[PDB]
Amino acid sequence: GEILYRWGLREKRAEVLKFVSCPPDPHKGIEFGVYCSHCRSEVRGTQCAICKGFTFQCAICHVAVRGSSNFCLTCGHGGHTSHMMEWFRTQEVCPTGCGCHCLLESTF
Amino acid sequence: AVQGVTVDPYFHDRVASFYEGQVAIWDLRKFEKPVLTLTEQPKPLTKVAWCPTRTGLLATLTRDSNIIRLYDMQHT
Amino acid sequence: MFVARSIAADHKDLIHDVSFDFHGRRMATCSSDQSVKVWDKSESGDWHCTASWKTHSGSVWRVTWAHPEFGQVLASCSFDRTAAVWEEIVGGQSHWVKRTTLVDSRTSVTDVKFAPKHMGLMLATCSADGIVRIYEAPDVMNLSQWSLQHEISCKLSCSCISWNPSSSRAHSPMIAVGSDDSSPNAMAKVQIFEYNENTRKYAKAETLMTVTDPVHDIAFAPNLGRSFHILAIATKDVRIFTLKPVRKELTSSGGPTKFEIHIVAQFDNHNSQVWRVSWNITGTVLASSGDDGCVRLWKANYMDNWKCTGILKGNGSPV
Amino acid sequence: IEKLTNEMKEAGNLEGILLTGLTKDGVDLMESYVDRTGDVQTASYCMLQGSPLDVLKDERVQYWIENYRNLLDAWRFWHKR
Ligand SMILES: [Zn+2]
Ligand SMILES: [Zn+2]
Ligand SMILES: [Zn+2]
Ligand SMILES: [Zn+2]
Repeated sequence: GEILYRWGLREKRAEVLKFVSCPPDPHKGIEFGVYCSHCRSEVRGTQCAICKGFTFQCAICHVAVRGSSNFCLTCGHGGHTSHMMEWFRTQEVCPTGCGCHCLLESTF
Repeated sequence: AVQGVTVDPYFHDRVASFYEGQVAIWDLRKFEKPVLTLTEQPKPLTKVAWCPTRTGLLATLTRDSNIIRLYDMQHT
Repeated sequence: MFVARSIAADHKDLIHDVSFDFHGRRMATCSSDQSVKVWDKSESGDWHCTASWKTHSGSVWRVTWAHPEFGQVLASCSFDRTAAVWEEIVGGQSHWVKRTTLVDSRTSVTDVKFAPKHMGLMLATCSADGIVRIYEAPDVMNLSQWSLQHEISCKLSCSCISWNPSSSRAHSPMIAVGSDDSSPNAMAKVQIFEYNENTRKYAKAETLMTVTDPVHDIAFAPNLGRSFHILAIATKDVRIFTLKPVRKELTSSGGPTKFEIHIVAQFDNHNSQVWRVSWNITGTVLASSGDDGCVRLWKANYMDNWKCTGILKGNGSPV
Repeated sequence: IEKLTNEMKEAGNLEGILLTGLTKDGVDLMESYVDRTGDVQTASYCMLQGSPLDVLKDERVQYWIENYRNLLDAWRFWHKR
C-alpha cells in the first residue's frame, strides 16, 4: 500500500488496505456535532436523543440528511453534497441568506 | 326459516334461509344453529339470491319495495 | 377546460385505492387480490413498477403515504382488523419491509390516515364499531414501536376520517369523522373533535345537524392562510361547508371553540351516491366521483360562486 | 376618505393600499384579498417592500410566507426558494 501511494495511485491503496485483518484507530481530536432542528440541543448523531428526530436538514431540499454532507465552518450552514455542489456551481453566497461567502471562508 | 334455501357458488358450505322479514345463514359443516341473522325488515321478504360473478355478495328484495338490499358476507 | 389521457400502466386485478407521494413522483396502488404495487415516474415521464407484495389475509381497503421528512413510509388498512406500516429498505433493488401492525380494533379497520407534519408522526384509524384510535411513535428512528395515544367512541359506524391541515399557532388540532349508517331515524352523521390543551383530551365540538343521509367521504381543504375552514362531504349530493371560529373572550378560556356553520355549495349533478371527493394542493378545485361513472371538477368564480368546470367519464371519453 | 377606506377593506381590492398604506389596515385588506383569491405570492412580495419591523411582526404575514415557501418546495423549485 505504501508503494502504491508513492506511485501516485490512491484508490488501489484503499482497495488493498480493505483486506487488512487489523483495523485502525479512530481520529482523536476535533469532531463535529449538529444542533437539533427541533430541540436545538447538542446531539452527536444523525438522530436526536431528546426529540428522537433528525437533527440535520439540508439547506436546499429541506430533507433529512443521513450520508455525505458539506457545510461552511464560518456560517454553520450546509447540507447534501450533490445539492450544495449544484448550488455553488453558479452561485457564491450562502444559500440560507446568512450573507457568508462560504467558498472564500472555507477553501483555506 | 325454511324458505328460499340457496348455496353460495363460491362457498359450497354456506346456505341461506328466510322466514317472514328475518333472514338467517347456516354453515353446513356445523349446521346446528344459524351462523348469523340479518336485520329483520318491516315488509316480508320476497327473494334472496347470491351473486355468481362476485364472491360473498347476497341480494334481498322484500314486498312492495323499490330498493334491493345487498349484504357482503365476504368478511369471514 | 380539462383534457384526459390514459397512462400506460398494466394491472391484472381491480384497483381499489390509489395514492400519491408528497412530490407527486411515487404512486401506491391497492388491488383486489390483497396486493400492493409501487410505481415511480422516470425523468422522461414514464411510469414503472418497483415493488409488489401481499399484505393481509382480508381485503385491503386504503393505503396512504407519509411525509418524506420521516422517510418512505406507507400505511395500509385491512378488512382483517389490522393496520400495517411498511418502510422501504434498499441495498439497488427496493425491499419493502413491514415494521409494525396494529390489531387493537375489534371490527374491520375501515379507514387509516396520517396526521399533519407539524404534529409529529401520528396516525389515526377509524373502525366499523365506531372507534377512532390515534397512535403516536415517540421515536422517529424506531418504526417498530407505537403507543395508543387517544381513543374515541362515536356511537355510530365510522366510515371516513379527515384531519385539519391547518398549521397555524392559533388552531387546535381537529379531526372530522363521518358515518355510513342507514338507520331510518334522522340522526347526525358528521361530528368534529377538537383537542384541548388544558385537558390533553379530544372533545366533540360541532355536529352537522343538516346532514342525515349516509356519508361516504369527508375531506378538509388545504388552509393556505385563510381565516376559516372548508369541508367537503360526499352523499347523494355533494356538499360544501365553511366553518369560521368566533372571537374567544379574554375573560375566560373554556371548552371547545364556537364556530359558525354555513353551506356555500350543494351540487346534485351526479344524480347518484357520490363516492369520492378530493382537493387540489391550493384548496381551490374540488374533484368528485359518483356512481354515474363520471368525474366532476368544480371551482369558484369571479362572484365567489361555485360552479362546475369539468366533466369526464370513467372510460376517459370526454363528455 | 374614511367611508371609502372602510368599503375597500370590506371589499378586498388591492387598490385601497394607497389609502391604508402598509399598516394593520393594509394587513386586513391583504387578508381579505387572500380570502377571495388565495394568492399568497403577491401578498408576500408586497408586504416586504419597506414595511416597518412591527408590521412585519404579524403572525399572518409570516404564515403566508411559510405557505409560499412550502408550496415552492412542493414544486422542486429549490433555487427559487
Ligand atoms: Zn432534539
Ligand atoms: Zn458561511
Ligand atoms: Zn451560512
Ligand atoms: Zn440537500
